[PDB]
Amino acid sequence: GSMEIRVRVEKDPEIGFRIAGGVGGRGNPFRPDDDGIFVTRVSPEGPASKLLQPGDKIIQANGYSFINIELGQAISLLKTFQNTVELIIVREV
Amino acid sequence: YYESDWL
Repeated sequence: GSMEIRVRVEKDPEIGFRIAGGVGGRGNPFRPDDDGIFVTRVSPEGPASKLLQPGDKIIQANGYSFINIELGQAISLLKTFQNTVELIIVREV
Repeated sequence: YYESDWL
């Protein structure tokens, strides 16, 4: 019973999170059967602090799918966006 | 598991 939520983060100057998972990754601490990308840490006073939470699964960023991608590709993409990052996340209600 | 650095 999850839902897809759209969250806008304004880099200031970063997003303010750490992520894990991906194809060929070593899993994640939330859903071990899922090779997707998960938020593992959010800076407490950072740009994502009232918007994202550990456990969120990132499935899209500025229109780019995060399904079936490797962690390195997700990291490079998120770092390359300069300002607005519009995420679709899957979150437990 | 492997965590990215901060971004």
